[PDB]
Amino acid sequence: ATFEIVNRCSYTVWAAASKGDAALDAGGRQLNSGESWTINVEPGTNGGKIWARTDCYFDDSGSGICKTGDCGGLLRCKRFGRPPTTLAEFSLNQYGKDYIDISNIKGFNVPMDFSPTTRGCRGVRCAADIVGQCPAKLKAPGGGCNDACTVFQTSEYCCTTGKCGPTEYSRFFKRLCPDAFSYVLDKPTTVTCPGSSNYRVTFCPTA
Repeated sequence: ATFEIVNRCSYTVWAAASKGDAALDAGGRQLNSGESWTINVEPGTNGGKIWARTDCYFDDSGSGICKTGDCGGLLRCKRFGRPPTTLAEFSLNQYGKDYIDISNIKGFNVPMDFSPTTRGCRGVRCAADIVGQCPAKLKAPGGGCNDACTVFQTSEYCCTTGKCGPTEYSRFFKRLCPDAFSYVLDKPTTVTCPGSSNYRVTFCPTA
């Protein structure tokens, strides 16, 4: 599958692509404003994620640090990033279908559109100014808007025992972005696409 990753933001981002135990393609790339990065994602990739990282720096060896989404201090991400991270999530060629979503479960840093570039399913978007409206407790000092599980680390917010429900924090994310997951047990907003679709992830999509 082809994924085009496009930075329309005014700021540089450092894009990242991983399936949790390995990079997808080169794993990461600096994208100045307006730049794009086209990657190949193998068919059958399950549990893949693409995200933006903000305000990073790296040395010539590719080691450094990002204020949002850092992935073990690497330019070329192997592993998932530190919240807050708006997440494009995908599992491909799963019994004939691809499954895509945007999630705010790990917070929000950069507005995002995640759409097919082939036919036959919708895209989804979370492009409201979540950072600017972020409630105080959720603001991340390094920038962005943390999810409540990261901040409070109890099942009320993390949904690890019992049956969590919405909170005033999850409801905030859901109000601003109805089409993205706001907590683990949110009503799903996953889209089923034809197997072997191609996609575009756009940071700061055009309104």
